Amino acid sequence: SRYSPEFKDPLIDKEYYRKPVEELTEEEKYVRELKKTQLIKAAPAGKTSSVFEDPVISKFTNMMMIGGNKVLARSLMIQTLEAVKRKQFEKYHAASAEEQATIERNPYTIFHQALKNCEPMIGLVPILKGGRFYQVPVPLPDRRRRFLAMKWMITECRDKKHQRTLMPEKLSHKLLEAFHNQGPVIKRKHDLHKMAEANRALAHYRWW
RNA sequence: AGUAAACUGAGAGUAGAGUGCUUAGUUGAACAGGGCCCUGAAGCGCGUACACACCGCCCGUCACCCUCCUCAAGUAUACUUCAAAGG
Ligand SMILES: [K+]
Ligand SMILES: [Mg+2]
Repeated sequence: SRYSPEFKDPLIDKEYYRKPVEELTEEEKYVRELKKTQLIKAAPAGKTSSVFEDPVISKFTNMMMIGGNKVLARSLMIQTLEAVKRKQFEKYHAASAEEQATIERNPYTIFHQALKNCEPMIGLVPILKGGRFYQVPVPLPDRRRRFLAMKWMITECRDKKHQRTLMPEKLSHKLLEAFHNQGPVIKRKHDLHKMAEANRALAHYRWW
């Protein structure tokens, strides 16, 4: 790293800095006075103070990026969000008043809940015992659960089954299925859970 | 981590010649959390028939061979004893 270890990570929250001083705890006050004496890294070119900034979508965009082409990756993301919004508006317009209440038209809400539905609660770790590898059910950390949901979604959309279907069309369709607890990505989560339940007796092989 | 990845120039050398080499720049990620289970390191121990130093050393049969010895049906040769006796 070109930054020395002293450099601290920039905090980019408008509301944090505007917080009234009176509400600050004694520890919080110390943290603020200390920061004034500390070197800070230049803010990266990705995250900003914009009210429209979504960290999860930014991470998903980077996972889609190929060869540093963030412009193309970002184009695919915004096309997907627009495609989802247009599909829900069509479904909303063709629905009855009672049905219209239950139709979600916010693409960010759909994107967040579709990925949450794909997150696996339990994982499998290969453990070598007596020269034989065993798939052992293990608890997954929160970061790994979220990462796996995104990787499965992107891997599914990149699968060759989809013939001459552009990514925004494929991704929007898959996100809407997962939002409704359907589709192959949800099936991949269920398979992992079923495999871990079958191997529940091997859980003792784990030593942590 | 301006790393990987992708993309774009230049240079060395030739008369000419590389999909090679050297080098400048552009866009620009993901994971970094657990573990000692597998490999390896350090500290402190233990063991050791190794010192060419475990790619070490080393045991037995089988095969092949030289010397010596033992057992052994017979057969052959030499050697010891008889009188230190009795009628
Ligand atoms: K031998
Ligand atoms: Mg050996």
